[PDB]
Amino acid sequence: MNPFHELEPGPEVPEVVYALIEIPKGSRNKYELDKKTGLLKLDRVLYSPFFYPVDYGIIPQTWYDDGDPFDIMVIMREPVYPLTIIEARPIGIMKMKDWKVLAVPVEDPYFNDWKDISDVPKAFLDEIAHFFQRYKELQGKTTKIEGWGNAEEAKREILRAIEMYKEKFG
Amino acid sequence: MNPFHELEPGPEVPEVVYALIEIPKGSRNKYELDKKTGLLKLDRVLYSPFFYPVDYGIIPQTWYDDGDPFDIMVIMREPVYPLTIIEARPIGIMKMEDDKDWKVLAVPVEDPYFNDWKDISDVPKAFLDEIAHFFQRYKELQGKTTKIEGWGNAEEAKREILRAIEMYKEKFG
Amino acid sequence: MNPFHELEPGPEVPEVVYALIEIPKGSRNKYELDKKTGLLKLDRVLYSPFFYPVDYGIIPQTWYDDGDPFDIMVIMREPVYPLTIIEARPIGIMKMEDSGDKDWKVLAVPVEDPYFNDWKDISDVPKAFLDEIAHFFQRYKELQGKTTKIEGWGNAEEAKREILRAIEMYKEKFG
Amino acid sequence: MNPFHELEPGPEVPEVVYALIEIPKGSRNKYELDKKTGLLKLDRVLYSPFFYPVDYGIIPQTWYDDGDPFDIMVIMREPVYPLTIIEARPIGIMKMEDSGDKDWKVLAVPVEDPYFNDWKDISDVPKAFLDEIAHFFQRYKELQGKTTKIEGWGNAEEAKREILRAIEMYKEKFG
Amino acid sequence: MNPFHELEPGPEVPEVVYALIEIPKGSRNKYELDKKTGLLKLDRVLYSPFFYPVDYGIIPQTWYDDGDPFDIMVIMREPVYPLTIIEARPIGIMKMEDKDWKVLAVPVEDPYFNDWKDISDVPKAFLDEIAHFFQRYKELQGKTTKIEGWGNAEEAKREILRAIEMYKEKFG
Amino acid sequence: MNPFHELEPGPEVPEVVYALIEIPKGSRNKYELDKKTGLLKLDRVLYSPFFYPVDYGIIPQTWYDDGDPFDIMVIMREPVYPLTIIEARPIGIMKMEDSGDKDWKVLAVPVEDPYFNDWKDISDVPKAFLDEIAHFFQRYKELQGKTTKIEGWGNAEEAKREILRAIEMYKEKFG
Ligand SMILES: [N+]
Repeated sequence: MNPFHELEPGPEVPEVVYALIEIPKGSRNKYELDKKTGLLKLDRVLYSPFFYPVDYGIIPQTWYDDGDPFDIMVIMREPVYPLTIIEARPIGIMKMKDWKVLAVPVEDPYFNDWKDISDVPKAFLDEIAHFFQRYKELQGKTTKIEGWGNAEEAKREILRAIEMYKEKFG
Repeated sequence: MNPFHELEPGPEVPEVVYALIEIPKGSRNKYELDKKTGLLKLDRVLYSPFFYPVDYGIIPQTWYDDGDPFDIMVIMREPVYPLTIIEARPIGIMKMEDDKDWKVLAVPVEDPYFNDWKDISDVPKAFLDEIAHFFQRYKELQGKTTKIEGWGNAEEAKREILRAIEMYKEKFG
Repeated sequence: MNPFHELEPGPEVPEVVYALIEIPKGSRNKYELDKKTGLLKLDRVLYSPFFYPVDYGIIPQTWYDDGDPFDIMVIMREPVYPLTIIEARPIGIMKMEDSGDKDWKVLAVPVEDPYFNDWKDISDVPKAFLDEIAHFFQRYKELQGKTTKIEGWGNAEEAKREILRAIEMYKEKFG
Repeated sequence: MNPFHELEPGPEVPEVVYALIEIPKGSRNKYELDKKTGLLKLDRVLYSPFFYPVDYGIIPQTWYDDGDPFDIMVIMREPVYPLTIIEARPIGIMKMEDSGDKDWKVLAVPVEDPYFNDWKDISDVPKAFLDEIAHFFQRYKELQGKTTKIEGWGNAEEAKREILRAIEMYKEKFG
Repeated sequence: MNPFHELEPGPEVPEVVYALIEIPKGSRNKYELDKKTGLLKLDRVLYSPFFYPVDYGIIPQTWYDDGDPFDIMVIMREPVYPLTIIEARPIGIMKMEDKDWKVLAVPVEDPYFNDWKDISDVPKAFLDEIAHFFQRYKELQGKTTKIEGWGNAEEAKREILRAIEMYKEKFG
Repeated sequence: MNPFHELEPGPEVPEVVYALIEIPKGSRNKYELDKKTGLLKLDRVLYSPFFYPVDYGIIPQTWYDDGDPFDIMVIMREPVYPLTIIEARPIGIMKMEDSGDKDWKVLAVPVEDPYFNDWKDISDVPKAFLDEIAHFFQRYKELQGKTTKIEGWGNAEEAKREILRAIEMYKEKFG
């Protein structure tokens, strides 16, 4: 089974979710999942020499307004491998509806005091937004980053996404 | 299920195939699949300080004249992880013979760096030489010897892929 | 199926076992398997700047005193990826109790790296290397308030007996 | 001695120049040389998660129209270490003007990597790779508020002429 | 000339100092400088599988109580290469014993750290990890080190100025 | 000053020598020193996908064959950076010819990595590792049409004898 379907959204939803990582921090290769099997698949090589600034993936058993799993960005000191599960605490949301959750690992004590969007250095939020603003520029795509929402908003959206998945897939 | 059996050979065969990568470029560890489970498995550590010059794996649902999956070499700038699927355009074929053990050479469809690589003449000669030399010498300390009987072009590679897709059906179908 | 349950303990047990690697040498991230799915999972980031000194994982279809799969440490020159199977020759065993639980761990070498062809017993390992591995286990959870006791190292015969015992514990637990 | 002053511009200028590399391909840290000593120095950490797409450095004993050493970008498969000299064949030139000054940069390949033996002019480079390099320079300082315009790429002949100009400009300035 | 002797202590001491890095974050090899030449030298391979948690080096033209240059620890996201100079803002000081204290600093030119100005800006677990590294990394060599705690940015800056003065006394 | 000329051969020659490392284990880029400045320089990219199996460099103030520095190979677990000095204990010597000239190379271990404390002679090295090093030298220039011949390995006593000869020749010939 594709792990997107097999894994639960999290152990204490929405305060703690599972993040199924597709793309380790530092990658220029953009990975996704094969729909039928759930094997890792190369979506594309980014057209610019940019790298993912976060460990990037999806929350299992979620679906969202834009017709795809709900994306999640986990701040990790040492990247994980693709297809690794991280227990993640949502701390905010990037408003790109194609919004993406920002989260920290529960089990890295470095981040113990990161509980809301105000705990993240502004330069780091700017770097993440800039990456999503420009990484597909050479593919003729544009995106506006509207801004960042707080942890409460992120959690509300996670609950919506958990419900949408149950509705679409049963 | 073992992904070698579960995945299709490609989305537009033989122009575009799936390469199931087993070994990232730069690895001295030689990985294969466990037959029953499809888990990555260490076949061996190469006996010499050589590394794979390409991302290396197999085309799903293929079987080749030599009684193994058909091997494919994908030229990647940044290596992928083992068990990653790459949509790949065949551009040629290495005529390795230990005895028909030929291997497809391909480029990723979705790396625009390679957009104009469509045939064997598009590859730098020194790079074809480096790949051939690797396969010529990497098992020398294991007492194996192999001959590289040249490179074939994209048309030849594509024909061989279709033959291997049919071989698999004959064997497992 | 979780590969811990699906994969046999090894091709020629206990002389050659399968090591199902969870943590590559050089990682500070400590990985484990999700019970239901067998996906790789982050257990924790180590609280100190230590890295795993060996490729670390479990022997499939084993269980041990501490209520977990039997752990195995494979000495690899180039680390493997998580969820890679290595055919491993046991050469010794680290006798360690964690919070009062027997939590011994097999030490092994890859059968198919000729560098290790003459490593067959615990006496073939450099003393400083055994010391470094023991020290890692002695101190890696110190900042989590744990204290671990390292008893010493057993030989290849002792390791192999424990592997067979653990294969049997698994059958009792899950059979 | 600062190697930027001590080394010659090249062994056969402008056909073959020395590239003194400051920044390996793959770095997000932007390095420069300390003026007095010639040690490597961190200029900045790029404000965006971008990495240098080329091995990046300077041609010794050059000075360019923007009042700096003339920059050179060497296409390398495996990155070198900072302060490594590469014998480099110029193949083209990136026409950049940033913050309002003419800050063009040579594009070159290593003479001694046979992979690049048939790269001799700008037409030999994949278009997407030229695009990626230009986009990096167009956007890597966006979060610092810096204006940039990439006018396009010149050919090997143009690059070589500019190198000779820069060699002479250094003489004209430093003696 | 050995860069320890050749470089100045910093461009705006003690607010901004130069850190001459010897050991990148992530190294298990412990490097130092050859005294005569200033070439990087392997001091030892750490006896345990620990890696440096910070980019580690010295402040040029300093000397300290224990008869050595004043050590500095710089928090980088991406490690630098040995013999790289970093312009560094001191934010605190690890107290370790003769006094063998070590400055904790952040790079001026990484905006990630713009709001790191004092020891209270550092995650507690990160301070704990650095202290634990120094407490235990020589344990297999028979050494013990008590970590006495962490001082603040003001304390760190005073010690930097004291060390610049001690160098002048030692070397002229 | 070029460190090859400035540094001494070692602190207790020939029992402990200095190895000035040019090429870290794992490199496919072959580095050398610029004669005039002593800066690291790319000699070539190896024509085959092979990497140096050891940390490779030279013993300072030695004169071998045609007046070249004596080469030394240091076995390191974690590679060092180019231009790093390692205190090294010679344990053997690789006897080989390159383009028809004797071009023997010392094999050594780091004094200050306790992993290697009991490595003191050529018999202490796994046979497969000696074979891997020899094979690298046998084949790494094959695509350059270069002819190398590998003769075998000498022991620590022989290695030390050859180091001292090269130290003495430098005393006679340099300058
Ligand atoms: N094979």
